[PDB]
Amino acid sequence: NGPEIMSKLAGESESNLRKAFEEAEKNAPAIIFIDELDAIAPKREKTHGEVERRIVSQLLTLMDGLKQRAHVIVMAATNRPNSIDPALRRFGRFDREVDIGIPDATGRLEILQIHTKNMKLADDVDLEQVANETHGHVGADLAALCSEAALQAIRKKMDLIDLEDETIDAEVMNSLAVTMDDFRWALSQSNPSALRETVVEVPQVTWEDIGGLEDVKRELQELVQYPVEHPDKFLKFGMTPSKGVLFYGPPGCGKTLLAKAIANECQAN
Amino acid sequence: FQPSPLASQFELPGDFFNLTAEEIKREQRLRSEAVERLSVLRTKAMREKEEQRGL
Ligand SMILES: Nc1ncnc2c1ncn2[C@@H]1O[C@H](COP(=O)(O)OP(=O)(O)O)[C@@H](O)[C@H]1O
Repeated sequence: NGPEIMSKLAGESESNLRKAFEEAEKNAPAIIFIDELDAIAPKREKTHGEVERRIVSQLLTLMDGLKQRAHVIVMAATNRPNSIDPALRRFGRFDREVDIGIPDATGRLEILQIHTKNMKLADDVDLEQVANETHGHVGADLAALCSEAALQAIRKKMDLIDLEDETIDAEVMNSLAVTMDDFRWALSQSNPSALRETVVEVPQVTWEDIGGLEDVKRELQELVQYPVEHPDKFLKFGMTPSKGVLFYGPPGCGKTLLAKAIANECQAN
Repeated sequence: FQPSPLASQFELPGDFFNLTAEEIKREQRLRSEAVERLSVLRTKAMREKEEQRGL
């Protein structure tokens, strides 16, 4: 991780970074994960320190050495893909990248289901309703909601049954179920860590959600689906498909639903 | 009336000072509600409707 390597003295940060690569080769196959990449290797043109410019050069050479270190893959994480020195993203080195972003409503439900695998839920618990209400929440926040709801159920029942100790009877644990009130309480206590960032997802709006505009709904299908559903006709007649359409008119007529509805049918973000 | 000195001699249970989950959750809920009440934007009529309950 960036800040730990940077907390070291000059020479120690470079040696420690090199050791990780040498150990990975000895333990190959191996994966080296560098967290807070922007902290260990910030843009050189954005800093003044010699040590920061040096550690970037050290990482750049170690990344190039991966052509010799067989079966070693280096992964890294940052908050913004453009907050790191661009040299790291040149051919070779970190030549691949994946946008993780923020889970959508379906993913948030999946996360809640994952972090409830062991939890006994009451019939009134509705995690889909929670996933729709938890706008701006990420997996770290949804995990907190599951654990906090578990604790509330444990304190209401089990804490009046058990001692302040580390060992509990299996039957007492199994008798404890978490109700919707405990999830709602946790929801009021938690605060989304990613509420301002834009969230990109496949929308749930379908054509049945739009009143009127029957010809526009069809027109969008012709503009978006036909160029790939019938490509032989576009080639046959020398047609150049349009790259987009502009909508104009009064507000509040469904313009947002038109773009979402075609994205929904096409299973597109 | 005549007070009896014996009325002031009482020993508490050892568990007296150990608060329950309901007593601790109630206090923390009231702490959150007290901060929320200070944050609420409301007119004088809504303020009096609550205050008048104790009269
Ligand atoms: N033609 C329509 N059919 C059904 N609902 C509509 C229609 N037009 C607008 N709405 C409703 O109005 C809301 C706002 O629509 P939107 O296109 O976001 O307006 P804006 O011009 O402010 O973007 C939507 O959530 C939708 O539910």
